[PDB]
Amino acid sequence: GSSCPGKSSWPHLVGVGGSVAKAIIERQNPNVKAVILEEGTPVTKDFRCNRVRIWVNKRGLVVSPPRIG
Repeated sequence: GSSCPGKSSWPHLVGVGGSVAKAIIERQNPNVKAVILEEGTPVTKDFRCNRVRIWVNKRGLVVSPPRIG
């Protein structure tokens, strides 16, 4: 698939706290939810362009994938 409606990719919210990153996904794409799980959280396999799955790396940072799937 290509880029769905709404922000298709974020800048660099990594290290900005899952909170700030989440606010960006909402203010960047009101049609996508901002999720925040630790890199490894057993979640579903299919990704939705309406859900920016942000994750946090044990390194103590927020790895927010600046690209929706």
